[PDB]
Amino acid sequence: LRTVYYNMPLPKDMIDEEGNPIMQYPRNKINVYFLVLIILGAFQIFGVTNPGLSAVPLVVIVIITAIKDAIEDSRRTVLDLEVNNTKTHILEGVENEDCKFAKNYWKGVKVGDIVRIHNNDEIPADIILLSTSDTDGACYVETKNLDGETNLKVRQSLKCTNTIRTSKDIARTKFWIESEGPHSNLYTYQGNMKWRNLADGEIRNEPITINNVLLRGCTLRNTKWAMGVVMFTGGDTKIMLNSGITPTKKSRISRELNFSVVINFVLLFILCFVSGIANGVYYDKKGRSRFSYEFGTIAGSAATNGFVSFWVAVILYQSLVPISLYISVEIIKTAQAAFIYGDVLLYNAKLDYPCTPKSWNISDDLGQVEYIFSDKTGTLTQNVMEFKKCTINGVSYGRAYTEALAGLRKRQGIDVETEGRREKAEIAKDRDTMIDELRALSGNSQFYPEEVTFVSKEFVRDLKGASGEVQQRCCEHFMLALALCHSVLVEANPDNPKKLDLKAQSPDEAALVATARDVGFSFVGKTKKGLIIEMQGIQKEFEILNILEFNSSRKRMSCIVKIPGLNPGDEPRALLICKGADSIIYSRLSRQSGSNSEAILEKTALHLEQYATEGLRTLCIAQRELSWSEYEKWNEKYDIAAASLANREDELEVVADSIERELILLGGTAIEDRLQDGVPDCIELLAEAGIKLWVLTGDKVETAINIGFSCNLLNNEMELLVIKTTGDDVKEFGSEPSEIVDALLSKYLKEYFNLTGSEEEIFEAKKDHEFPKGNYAIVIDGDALKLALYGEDIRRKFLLLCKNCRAVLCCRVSPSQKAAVVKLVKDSLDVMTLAIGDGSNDVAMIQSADVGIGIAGEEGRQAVMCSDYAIGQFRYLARLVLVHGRWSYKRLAEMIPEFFYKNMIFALALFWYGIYNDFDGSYLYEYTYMMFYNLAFTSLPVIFLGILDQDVNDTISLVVPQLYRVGILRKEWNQRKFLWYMLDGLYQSIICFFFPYLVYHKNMIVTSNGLGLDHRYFVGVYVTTIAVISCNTYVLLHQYRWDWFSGLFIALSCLVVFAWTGIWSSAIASREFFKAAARIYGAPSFWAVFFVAVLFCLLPRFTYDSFQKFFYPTDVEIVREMWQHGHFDHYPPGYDPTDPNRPKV
Amino acid sequence: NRRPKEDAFTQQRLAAINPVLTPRTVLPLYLLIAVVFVIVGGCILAQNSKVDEVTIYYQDCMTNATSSWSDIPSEHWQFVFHKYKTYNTAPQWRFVDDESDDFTKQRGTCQIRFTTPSDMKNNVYLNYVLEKFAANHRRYVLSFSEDQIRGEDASYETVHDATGINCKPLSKNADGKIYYPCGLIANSMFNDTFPLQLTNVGDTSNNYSLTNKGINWESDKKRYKKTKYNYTQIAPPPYWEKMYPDGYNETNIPDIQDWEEFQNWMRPGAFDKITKLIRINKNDTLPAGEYQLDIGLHWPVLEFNGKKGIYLTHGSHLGGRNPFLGIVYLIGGCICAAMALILLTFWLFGGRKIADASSLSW
Ligand SMILES: *[C@@H]1O[C@H](CO)[C@@H](O[C@@H]2O[C@H](CO)[C@@H](O[C@@H]3O[C@H](CO)[C@@H](O)[C@H](O)[C@@H]3O)[C@H](O)[C@H]2NC(C)=O)[C@H](O)[C@H]1NC(C)=O
Ligand SMILES: Nc1ncnc2c1ncn2[C@@H]1O[C@H](COP(=O)(O)OP(=O)(O)CP(=O)(O)O)[C@@H](O)[C@H]1O
Ligand SMILES: *[C@@H]1O[C@H](CO)[C@@H](O[C@@H]2O[C@H](CO)[C@@H](O)[C@H](O)[C@H]2NC(C)=O)[C@H](O)[C@H]1NC(C)=O
Ligand SMILES: *[C@@H]1O[C@H](CO[C@@H]2O[C@H](CO)[C@@H](O)[C@H](O)[C@H]2NC(C)=O)[C@@H](O)[C@H](O)[C@H]1NC(C)=O
Ligand SMILES: [Mg+2]
Repeated sequence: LRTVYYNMPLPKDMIDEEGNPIMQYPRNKINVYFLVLIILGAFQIFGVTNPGLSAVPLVVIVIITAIKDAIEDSRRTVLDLEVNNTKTHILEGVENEDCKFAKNYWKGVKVGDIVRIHNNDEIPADIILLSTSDTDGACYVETKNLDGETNLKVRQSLKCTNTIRTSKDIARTKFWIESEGPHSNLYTYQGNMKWRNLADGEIRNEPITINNVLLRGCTLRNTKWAMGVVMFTGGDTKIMLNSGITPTKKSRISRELNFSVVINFVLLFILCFVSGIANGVYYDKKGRSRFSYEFGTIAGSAATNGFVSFWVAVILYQSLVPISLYISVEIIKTAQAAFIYGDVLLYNAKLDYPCTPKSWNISDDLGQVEYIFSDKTGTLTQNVMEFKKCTINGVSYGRAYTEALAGLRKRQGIDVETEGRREKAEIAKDRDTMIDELRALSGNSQFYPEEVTFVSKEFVRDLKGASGEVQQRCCEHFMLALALCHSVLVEANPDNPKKLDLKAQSPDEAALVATARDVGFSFVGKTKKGLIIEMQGIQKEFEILNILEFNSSRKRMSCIVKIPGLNPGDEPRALLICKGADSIIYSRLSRQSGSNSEAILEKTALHLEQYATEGLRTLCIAQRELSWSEYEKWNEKYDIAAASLANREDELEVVADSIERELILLGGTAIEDRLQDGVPDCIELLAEAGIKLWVLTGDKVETAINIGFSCNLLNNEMELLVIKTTGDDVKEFGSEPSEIVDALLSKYLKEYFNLTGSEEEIFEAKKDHEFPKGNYAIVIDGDALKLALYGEDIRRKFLLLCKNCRAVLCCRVSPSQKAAVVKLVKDSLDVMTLAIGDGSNDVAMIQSADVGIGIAGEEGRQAVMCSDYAIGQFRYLARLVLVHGRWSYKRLAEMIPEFFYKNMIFALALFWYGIYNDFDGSYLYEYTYMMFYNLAFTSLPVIFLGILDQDVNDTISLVVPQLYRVGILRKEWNQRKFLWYMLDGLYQSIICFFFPYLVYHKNMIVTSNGLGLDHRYFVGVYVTTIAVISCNTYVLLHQYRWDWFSGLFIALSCLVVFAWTGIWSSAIASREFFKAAARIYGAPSFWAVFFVAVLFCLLPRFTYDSFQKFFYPTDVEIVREMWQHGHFDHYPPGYDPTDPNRPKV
Repeated sequence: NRRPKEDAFTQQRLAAINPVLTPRTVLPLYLLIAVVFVIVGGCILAQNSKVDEVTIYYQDCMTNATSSWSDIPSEHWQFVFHKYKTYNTAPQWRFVDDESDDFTKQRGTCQIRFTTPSDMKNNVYLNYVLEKFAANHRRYVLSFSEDQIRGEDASYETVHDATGINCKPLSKNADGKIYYPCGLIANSMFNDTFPLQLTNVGDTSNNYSLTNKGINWESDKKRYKKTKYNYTQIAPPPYWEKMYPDGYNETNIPDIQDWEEFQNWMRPGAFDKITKLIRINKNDTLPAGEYQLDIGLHWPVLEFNGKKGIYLTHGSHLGGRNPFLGIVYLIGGCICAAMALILLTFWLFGGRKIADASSLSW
């Protein structure tokens, strides 16, 4: 039960069943702050530490899990900061009787709290409108928070209740509204909104339809104000329960980051244990200075085996380093993903749209991709259709020369020869049509070979027919049924009232009716009961009553029509027209007619496979006359399915399946489908970089092969597997040689592929990230994909054959099989996948991958919301992956080992001083060199290496794509590289300590004037300064791209240790650290142990890099060698090969 | 328009130099650091070999000395003179007496007579060295009162329970009197009486005067101030109870703004060897001759086997005679010349051409 209330004070302190917060109602809050306060409270700012060793896992197990997942999920907190704190003046805290707006709190809005809308306000709750601020309720929305659709859809309220808009009728309602609960849907919501009038007190109705649907994600644009109550506020709705199932996609470096943090704490816990036991060994010696001049007891075990409450505070101070890590990588990942947004070369200027990241923290998953799962149309195809060829009554008529060049490879001398007299052919005859609404500018889709040869094949030879030219009556029945069966509507553009345009969801139906109104048969109107089509100008209305819908797991759509009374005294029978894929129409045909399996049906399939190797997307047209007696035997079967609750799942499909059982073939149809610009340059640029690209299409095998050549996916490699039969597995036990259809999948994958490659069943040497040497390619019929993913030990034969091949063309693949093959490669291998594609039928492929790219601008902006990046066309993927992904992988694979390095060069000399004060617990550093080291001293150059380091230029990343193959092989982030930076940080911590120690190891004066500076806090200026400079100039030597912006902020981080010492240790409040600027920096022994300890820190590693990039260089050193010698100087800046207008060079 | 801003920063086109470490760049970089640190290391050890010093330990003067002039055994004294590298005329002590009315653990003047065959040039510093005394423990270095260092009338509940640095074991005695220098640092000073003149025995009886002013930084007189207590609410710390045997009178309140031996002691040294300046003479030259300083023993170390000492030197610009800082420039110049010959013998017998050796083509 869902309720709403008014004329009730709605208390928060009511115990009885009269208010909201008892029944588990949603609250808008969609701990942490106390924990970070007491960590700073324990480390000696104010307060005391926690007693004993009662938190050595209890700090660690919360700090790698609870305040990792809170910092790494800061993307949605800023998205929550889109919900709250956009605040304006509202109508929340208003009594029942206060006629004036009051400034209040947005997340305090109540179920039934009426708020007047304004300009630029996100609608905070499920409001229900009754009156608009515009005439006729014309409300056109702008919905950046609901869906990717940044364009128009109609919001229309009922006409009679738009007049009531004054605010002097507030107290008229006293009841709750009848609605359905949240049931996890996005677009569909049919409710029932009844309320009551003012003047007398009578109730009236206002049924909400799809036009007046309102949601929390809605944002009502281009209206001024409206007055209506709200229903749902909080976290229980329909726009938020479709999501929330997702685990928000932590990246791969951000999931192996916890092995690095734990083995840091294990090194800390060894040091705070060896110290704590050698502290108690000191106290059990009974011959020390501690007895007389200190007032210590004659005992050991100071707290628990010596002073360990010191080393608790050392453990708890080093816990501020992982919190400093996740804040650092979430201002690098956020900044790397704001540079993807701000790139002008990822900008789609045709439809005004930059590359928008929907997930600001997976930018390094783009740099390790060896599987891209593509859809075919809409993404590798600009998805505007053009009707070319058709077959009627078996015989084909209709030609074209559009992209036969991808099939006519060698036998090509036909540059202009066919297209010359082709243009002469259509211009000489196609003026002689005789029908209304012939628009010859757009009418050149099917240029007339022959339909009637403009003489109509008159009826004077046979009034009764059946003696010749029955194709003339068959072709008119074809293009009628091609125009009649659709889902396209009629509108009128304001440019010309006579000329009418047609828009549809599926661009086939836009293209099928376009030629259908070129040769008679003008589809001009859509009646609420009928349908208006002028057959050769003669108007006659057809009433449709069942439109069988189309989703991509069905692969056909059907429609019914009632033939009006043409014979005297009889209501004639009905007719169904079904169009769809030929792989499902030939399976559903008649076996009792005269037009059965003979040459008249065999050459239709011969022509359509000839149309698909031509490159066109095929489709079949099929009908059956339904008898009027058996017509109303299945209409009432929709009363238990379509009129009931089950009108959206498989009970409606199986009751639609019973009518489509056998049909008769009417004809076929083929459609030109052009490619997007730069797709043959984008696939060719990704397949150089070692990425194994798949194409998960949904249409016929011979189409996607010919598209696969003209997009440069195939060179000469193909190896095909097909079911070549019509049976399935109905078995349960046995019968493996007797039954065929999975036996010839087992014998084809095993026994015919010991030839090229020699493999078997399971062995754990199965993870080899190399790009395969011998080029081969699987093309698979999809019905042979259901049989190769049905059981275990046959899905490992499909996966081990597709591991070893450069391209996979999965054809006739349902959208449930698209997502099943993505998560098969994803989990059973240790690989990282991308899934680019548009369309509402392509969202489970995107969500089941690691990165999901969504093509916008096309028919589907449903795949843009479930995506992570949202590029405009396809050709921006090679700029996204090879430039902004390959950079963003090597940036995060260098600042992570240089964050645990810079810890140990400083915070490990608190241990090396431990062996001289006998592990007792005097801090070497003065109280603010511990606060400001990892925060202000050395914290910025690892941020500007994560953000602004680039190994080569953005031109050279595309000219040499094979520099991406380092991240595919996982050679920049392994756990061996991490341990060498901790050994380099442990070497330079004995340099930064024992070089200031040996100036004081005879412990004389180290000053020019003899006055002496030998306090703990003055050795920790020798130690701190040569640690700050030697891990800020270690950053400068290990980055490429010495620009001016990073080198200036390394210089200002190298001189901020000299500047905070000059300010804090001249201030009077710094006790016993008082003129340490003018005492230490003015000492000539500071500036002589400075230049030789900064050397010895940088000396083993700059020599090793010199030995590494002379004799065993990387591929990114050798590219940087050639770039100084002018091999890349003729390429212009701002370069991309995936562009049709910029020249070659 | 929703087109992003092309300003050569969001396009990541900042001006850069892009360093490539080819062996025509870093091989002159290695022979440049080598010919700096070898030459600077020769100019430090030429300076740091001319520094002379005198170290005499005297912790075993009450027990292992006679009442006549006997030579110090060689385990205590060591002194280095650069003009006279072979010099073995040992200094001689003379314990004066157990003066018969004292605390009988260290008492009586320890007279020490040494010989200097050089000229300690202008600033002749006299330190004192202290070995195996732990002034860097945890509770020790955190026990004083900064408001009493700065000279305020802090209450009992201001020196006792302040956060961080409070004088926790030592804040009152029995009678409500706050110890005015409170904490383990001020309670446990060094209180031998060094002389204010090196007695020029033998030569001429023209003394060498040593002053105890300017012994610390002259910028320490801003956080060290004289106090304003009332001479009836304070009492000396319990190891100062042989210097103020009756208590504090109207006059004997220690001016710690001016008493600069105390200001040296209230910075606890960081390691287990302590050298603090206690005598100086910025005026004259210390000529060659046989001198005598006479230390009145008051501060005991032999109950923990510590050491007490004398450190008479003219300093340097890098401090005192510590030969580390000039050796390590020679090591940092020989390694940068070793690791330039390792990477030039390997490069000739070895080496690459500098284009198109990629694994991409392989
Ligand atoms: C200054 O020099 C004097 C010697 O002239 C050093 O002697 C310290 O004087 C205190 C006075 O209370 C003595 O402590 C004594 O302890 C034992 C056993 O508890 C007992 O004989 C007495 O009852 C008295 O409490 C002791 O002579 C000595 N303290 C020690 C050795 O710890 C004093 O250390 C020097 N002070 C400074 C600040 O340098
Ligand atoms: N509006 C429509 N009416 C009838 N048939 C259609 C149709 N749209 C597509 N079809 C046919 O249904 C078949 C399967 O539909 P599906 O939607 O899976 O193809 P598709 O267009 O999505 C290819 P892709 O997977 O690359 O997007 C296609 O071969 C197509 O010919
Ligand atoms: C207060 O105490 C100080 C020392 O604690 C006194 O100084 C000494 O006084 C004695 C006389 O009792 C004399 O020997 C000297 O004047 C001082 N001794 C030394 C060794 O110098 C001071 O006189 C006391 N003042 C009062 C008013 O009692
Ligand atoms: C300079 O030193 C001489 C040292 O001469 C001793 O003087 C004392 C009396 O002062 C006498 O008893 C000794 O016998 C002398 N000789 C020796 C070898 O000890 C002193 O006069 C003063 O310390 C200083 N003189 C002046 C004027 O400052
Ligand atoms: Mg699509």
